[PDB]
Amino acid sequence: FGGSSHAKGIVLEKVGVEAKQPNSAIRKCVRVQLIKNGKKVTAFVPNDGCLNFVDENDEVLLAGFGRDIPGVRFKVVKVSGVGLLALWKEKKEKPR
Amino acid sequence: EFLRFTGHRAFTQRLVLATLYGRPIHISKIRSSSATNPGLAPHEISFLRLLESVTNGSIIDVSYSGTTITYQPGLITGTVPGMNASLSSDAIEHVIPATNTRGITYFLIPLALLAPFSKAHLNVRFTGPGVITSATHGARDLSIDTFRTAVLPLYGLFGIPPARIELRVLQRSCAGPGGKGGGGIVEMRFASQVRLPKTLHLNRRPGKVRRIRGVAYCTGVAASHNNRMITAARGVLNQLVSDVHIAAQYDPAPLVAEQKKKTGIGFGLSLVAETSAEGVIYAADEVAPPEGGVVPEDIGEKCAYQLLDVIAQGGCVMAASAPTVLTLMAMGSEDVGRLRLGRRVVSPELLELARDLKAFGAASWGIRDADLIVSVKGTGVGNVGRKVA
Amino acid sequence: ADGKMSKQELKVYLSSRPPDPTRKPEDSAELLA
Amino acid sequence: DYEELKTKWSNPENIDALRRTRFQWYEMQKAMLQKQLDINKAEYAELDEHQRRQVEGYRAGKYARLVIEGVPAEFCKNFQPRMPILVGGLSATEDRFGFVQVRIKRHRWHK
Amino acid sequence: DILSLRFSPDARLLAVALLDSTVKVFFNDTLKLYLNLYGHKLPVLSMDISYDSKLIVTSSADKNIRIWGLDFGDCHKALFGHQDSILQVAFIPHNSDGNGHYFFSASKDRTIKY
RNA sequence: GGAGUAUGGUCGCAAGGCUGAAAAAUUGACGGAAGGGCACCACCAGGGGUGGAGC
Repeated sequence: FGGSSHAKGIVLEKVGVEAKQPNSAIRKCVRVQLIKNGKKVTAFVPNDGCLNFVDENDEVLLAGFGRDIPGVRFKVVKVSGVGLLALWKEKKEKPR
Repeated sequence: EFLRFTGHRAFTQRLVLATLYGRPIHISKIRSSSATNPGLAPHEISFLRLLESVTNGSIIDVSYSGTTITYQPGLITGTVPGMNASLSSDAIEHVIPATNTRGITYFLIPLALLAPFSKAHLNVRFTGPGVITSATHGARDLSIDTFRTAVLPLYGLFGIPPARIELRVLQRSCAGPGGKGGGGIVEMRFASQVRLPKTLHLNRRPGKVRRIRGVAYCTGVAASHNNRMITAARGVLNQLVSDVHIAAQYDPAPLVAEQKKKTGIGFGLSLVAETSAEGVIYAADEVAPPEGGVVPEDIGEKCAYQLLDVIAQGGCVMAASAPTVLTLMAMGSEDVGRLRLGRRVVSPELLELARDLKAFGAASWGIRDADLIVSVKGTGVGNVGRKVA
Repeated sequence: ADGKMSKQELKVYLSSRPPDPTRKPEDSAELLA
Repeated sequence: DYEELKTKWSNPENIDALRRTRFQWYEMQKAMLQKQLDINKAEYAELDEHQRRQVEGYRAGKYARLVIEGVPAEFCKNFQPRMPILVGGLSATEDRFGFVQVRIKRHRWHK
Repeated sequence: DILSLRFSPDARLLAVALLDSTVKVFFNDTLKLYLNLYGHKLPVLSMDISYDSKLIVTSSADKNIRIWGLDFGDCHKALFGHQDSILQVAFIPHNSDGNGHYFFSASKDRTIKY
């Protein structure tokens, strides 16, 4: 995207919130809308229990995903100014 | 029991606003004057049954005389598979009895303006003997075609998108023997539940009425009836507009139970004039009398005269769809929305809606000149229950 | 009568979807192959 | 009704008169919000007794005196000026009771 | 060419019956087309309409008779009843005896039918 | 890049109501009389149930 390394976005809708199996990639993927350009791209939350911190209409930083749905390119790094792995590790509370 | 209303005027508007605001009402003295048939009407008690069916936790209580009801509303769930139906895609059945004189748009207009504020989808299926899909003489109800392509684009204006509305008829019917009866079944599927409707703005002049499209329907009569009606309506509107185009629709007959009978023999017409500017459409309808046998060219001339009347009269929205757009404007967010009504459009039903909103707790309306701009402050309620995932 | 509209205008008006307002053998090589 | 409309739209000069008289996504979103925030305060800036008093309520920022009727007397007997008074406005939905389904988690430092 | 026409017993509407296998029901005062009845494969030979003008029977050369309702002109029931082309039909005019919606039909197969 | 195989979308056709519920035959349709074959759903010779009381 763009010319930058990380993009910001709005979480439009957590697609695959009603998927059955817990660590499905359709369960982990989230449709976000990038601020700078306006397009809706899909991004992976790194973990299914870590999906619960991503709420609707939250400013979300996302980066590339460099390594079950092959081709979803982005991963959610920060949510509302706090790092998502820190939220998952219970280091910080999310400012809303 | 708390809030108190009187009279049988705007009964469905009072119950629907009570459901949407959550304010318990008590409507007294329904038919005090009528000694022959006092109490609730059959279409009114069937609307009470439908309201109980689609809501949840609502308690409705009709008195012994039938002339006073009280109503403590609950949440509009819709068709959830644990409480209302068995599957989430299953249509909730509603039967309305044979002694029903009002059209089915009398049930559909409150349900369609109560449906974007629900929790799950709404999948109501109106069957039974008394389901007339036509216009009535009655209280001059809209037809299904008039209702659909005249008022569901207003939800499209508000941001409840008509990509997900599915109103489909499976049989069509007029009244039949007298005003009572019907037979034609419908199903309405609202799958577009919004949090808060957008505060829209109808302010620019809807000047050039570009085209007229319409529907002429015949159930139980010959199919040359709609052709004669189209020639009459075109003979009136060809003085004014080059493109009037009216679809012809024909159904054989609907059968009701007594051993089944064929009922609902009639024919009618429904014109919709589309203005080139925005979502501004003027509609008019006319149906044959259910015992009379009048000329189809008389009916076509009558509906064309009513359409030219509404085109002459209306500011932006006609008075048939003005209560729906005004109560959705009141349900929107806490900003002002500006509608452009004509001075001839203002009606006692619209005025009674204003009185009911002021009694319920919505803000008043600001009326200024431009036809007059009415400006409504939203109350910011929206829908109460929705699973924020 | 000229009321017969078109298949496209029938598709927008008489369908179940309500109309939204926001729309307006040359050569021998090929012959042998 | 019907015959009156028949005469009023059978007069052809009336018909001809009516035929004459009728026939940077972030900054864009924030600008649409500011456009709505100008459309109100442009739309209820037209009358005092009707709009500024009854339509738009009692606008924010203005000092105001409230009269609350029906307060229990234990509040006036145990009123201390230290613990302050916060008056909040309930919505139409905030006075109804029912089963709230919530998403809860214990705190990190709660034992 | 008009094969058969009949009036109404209350002199309100007229009904001609053409060679084009169709029936045109007109108004009596001014001759404007009230409606037209179709659906006959062969030209209509005769017709008779009821004493209160709520029914028309229409006898054709395609070996059947039709019953129309004369409000909206819906065919009540097409009833194939003769082995040859039915010449004529007639209602009994008086409902003083309680049977005014009965009618006779006479055909080329040497039969009358009540 | 070529060749196959799938998967999900998008579009076009299908998708316009002389209309309103309950034939074929030179080969076909149905019989009758006579004569055969078979049958513990037939005759003949016996045997055994069920059916009376209770579960």
